[PDB]
Amino acid sequence: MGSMAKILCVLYDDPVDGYPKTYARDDLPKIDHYPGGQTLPTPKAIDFTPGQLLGSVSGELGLRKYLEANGHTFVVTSDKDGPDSVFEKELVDADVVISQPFWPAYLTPERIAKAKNLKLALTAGIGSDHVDLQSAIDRGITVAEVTYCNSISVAEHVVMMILGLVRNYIPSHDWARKGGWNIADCVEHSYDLEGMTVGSVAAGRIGLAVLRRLAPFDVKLHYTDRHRLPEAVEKELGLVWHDTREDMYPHCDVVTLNVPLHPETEHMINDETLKLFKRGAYIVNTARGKLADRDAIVRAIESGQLAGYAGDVWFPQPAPKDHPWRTMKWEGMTPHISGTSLSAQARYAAGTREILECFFEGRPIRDEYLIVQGGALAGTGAHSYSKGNATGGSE
Amino acid sequence: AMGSMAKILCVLYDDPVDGYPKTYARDDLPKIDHYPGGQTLPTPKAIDFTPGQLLGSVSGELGLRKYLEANGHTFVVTSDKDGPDSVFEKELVDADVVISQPFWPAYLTPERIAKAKNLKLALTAGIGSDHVDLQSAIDRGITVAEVTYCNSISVAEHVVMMILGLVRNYIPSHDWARKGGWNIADCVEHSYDLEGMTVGSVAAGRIGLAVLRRLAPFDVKLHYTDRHRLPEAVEKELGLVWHDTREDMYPHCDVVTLNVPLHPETEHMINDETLKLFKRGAYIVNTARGKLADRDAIVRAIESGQLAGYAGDVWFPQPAPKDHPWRTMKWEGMTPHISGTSLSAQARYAAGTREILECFFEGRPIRDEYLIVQGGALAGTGAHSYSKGNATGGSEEAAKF
Ligand SMILES: NC(=O)c1ccc[n+]([C@@H]2O[C@H](COP(=O)([O-])OP(=O)(O)OC[C@H]3O[C@@H](n4cnc5c(N)ncnc54)[C@H](O)[C@@H]3O)[C@@H](O)[C@H]2O)c1
Ligand SMILES: NC(=O)c1ccc[n+]([C@@H]2O[C@H](COP(=O)([O-])OP(=O)(O)OC[C@H]3O[C@@H](n4cnc5c(N)ncnc54)[C@H](O)[C@@H]3O)[C@@H](O)[C@H]2O)c1
Repeated sequence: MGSMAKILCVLYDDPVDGYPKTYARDDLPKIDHYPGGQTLPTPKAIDFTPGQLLGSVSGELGLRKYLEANGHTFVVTSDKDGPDSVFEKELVDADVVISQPFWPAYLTPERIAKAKNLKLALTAGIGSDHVDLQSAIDRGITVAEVTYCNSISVAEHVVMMILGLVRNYIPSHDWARKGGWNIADCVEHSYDLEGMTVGSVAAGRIGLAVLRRLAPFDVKLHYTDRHRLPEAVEKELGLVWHDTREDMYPHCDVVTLNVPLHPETEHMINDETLKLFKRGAYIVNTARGKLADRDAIVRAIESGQLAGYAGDVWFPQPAPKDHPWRTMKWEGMTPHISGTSLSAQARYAAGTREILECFFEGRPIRDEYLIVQGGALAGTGAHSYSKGNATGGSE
Repeated sequence: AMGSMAKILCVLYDDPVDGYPKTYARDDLPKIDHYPGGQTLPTPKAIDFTPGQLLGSVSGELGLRKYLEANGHTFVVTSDKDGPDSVFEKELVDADVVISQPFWPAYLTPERIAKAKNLKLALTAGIGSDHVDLQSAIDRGITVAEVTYCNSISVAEHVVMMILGLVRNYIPSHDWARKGGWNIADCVEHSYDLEGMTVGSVAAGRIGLAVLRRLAPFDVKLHYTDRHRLPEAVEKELGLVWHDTREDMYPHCDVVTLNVPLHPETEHMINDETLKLFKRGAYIVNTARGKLADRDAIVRAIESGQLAGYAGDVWFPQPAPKDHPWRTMKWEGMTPHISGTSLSAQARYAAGTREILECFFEGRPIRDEYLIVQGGALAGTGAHSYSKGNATGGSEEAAKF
């Protein structure tokens, strides 16, 4: 084997107008730790300033100087799609691949077979479903992610989109923008959240933060999860437990999807399960696009079974220009941005460095960061995932 | 002058462009039993509508027609409200009762009030009476009433939604998705987490306190000011930081929310001079009244980067002219004035409007919490929350739309 590694890092493009020389504000708020006690990332040092854009090609997650100083090769590219890409060419001899879920470099079974030297697939972000976990397990490849880095960010985004759907924000803003007023056109589809029932599939780090933020809105809170929360937490929040997600759906005005993507959860929202939803239900999905059958959502919107769908995640990513969720009525869509706010980037850039430092010094990666290690699901992977391949259709 | 039958003049907004809906997205509304703090829900003798129907538009008539005509009253409903010859101003000369909503307000200026020979009651179906010249009402012995707390919770939700939308850069990001882009860096170059930020509210009244309660779990620092300080127990539970004046509060805040009524004390309180007090890249959410903010001062602060965003549903005048600068500015989260008129809110203020009318026509006193002006002075909620004066100056620009 060898002591020097090729690190291949896939990042999204700089803004169309160029890498920013200024930002809207002087500083970021200080965050001391995560809810529940997990500490913030602890790299030995960082080479960036918090609040800077780190996730684009010019930002490089602040890793270049550290990696090159240790004699490694560091390759950064945004060109990820196809057999022809810079990514797939560099992939053959890469020891480490880094990408973000917002601009994911899909490690399919085929691509992993081509990556002869691959020892570590690192997600700068949360969720590894763009990596085929079964292949990684079989190859002894480590899969790691920076757990909890943007969980709270996404929770804010969920509550924002819930309110946006129920109150009919996006169509109302269009009227204001176009020179209209059109009150009746706006509120013909507009309700208060107060008194509604909201269910969450998975109360994990995001799901629980969502339930906490919804509590003062005086809604009824329902959830299901692979792992039940402690009674103290359920009593505090007035949570109503359900054994299965299908038992939960008919109770809910709003359903929010907070669960990772793996064979148990893939296309869990489909023509059949949508029949369990109340007429005029809302779905917010900030977890993974492929949790929902794309055309089933569209059909449910057109038939009135759903009063709205919003989320920032699509499949595949980037979404094709003709992807149907872009144009459907009653949509609150954004590109996949919620986990990559400037506040979040500072955290996953630091965590990325921490994981790499541990990896190259032969120290153990934090168990909470692990998805796959030593030929098995480990750490957060053992807790939140199941073995299998979720990358089908990413081409 | 005195008789048992009244002419009620009711100004409502137009039906949807495609026509009045006979069906809705959902089967019924959530049950709401009372308001936080104990004020009971409206108590009309009966209601002639189903909760969830569109009541605030001209075909909806606030569900009042059958009740009014059965008692021999004349009920005129119109959306034509702006200008000297509008249906509204012609019918106004002999009206005993005027009803309008803040979303499509029939401005009762001194001039209009002077022309209204029979006007005994100015009824706001909704909250905030600043579209009525209160000094003229006071002088004429006209009663001014509104349906207090009817949509306060609806607006607080709208506020949190817009704070999150501004801070996280929702509107521009959605634009990229709709136009076929992806463009992550363009979205998030302006995108921050709310967590850890400082949020101040001007006024913790029914809306302000509901906003503070909804913001608490987002782990922000909460600041506020008001004419009346909250009880120590409430400050303690929410970790609120009190300021005596709104100008002492601004320099601390990443985000400022305006929850205060419009009257001479608050008019244009956000202007070039007070904006110098804000942190760079501050956000303002204003769901209270458009005229709280000098409109061009807001535009200048957005263009200079003093503000990183401005959002709200309220404009001055209303409807906003097509060339109103807040329509085209960057970093805005604007909607037309809809937050207090969701289908859930309409059910409550329609019932409240009916309750006030029934009281008025039976000679029973209107609930104190509903009163703004009664018997020649600020009374009830009016005494608590308003100051005397005339806020309707410049409202004639609405006729432009
Ligand atoms: N929109 C974004 O930018 C963004 C950022 C983070 C996560 N996401 C996604 O959201 C997911 C959740 O994030 P998280 O931080 O809360 O992770 P988490 O591991 O803390 O929470 C996941 C929860 O899902 C539960 N789970 C797994 N399989 C389940 C099943 N079959 N049925 C019910 N529950 C199941 C787990 O028990 C766990 O509680 C992530 O895996 C990631 O894919 C999106
Ligand atoms: N966008 C909408 O649809 C909508 C619906 C309701 C009201 N608004 C507006 O919001 C305002 C507030 O509504 P509310 O239900 O909270 O009413 P509220 O009367 O309960 O609260 C008003 C608060 O403002 C305070 N106040 C009055 N003058 C003040 C001053 N000079 N400085 C500081 N505080 C002052 C009062 O003490 C009171 O606490 C209304 O007057 C109305 O104009 C908007």
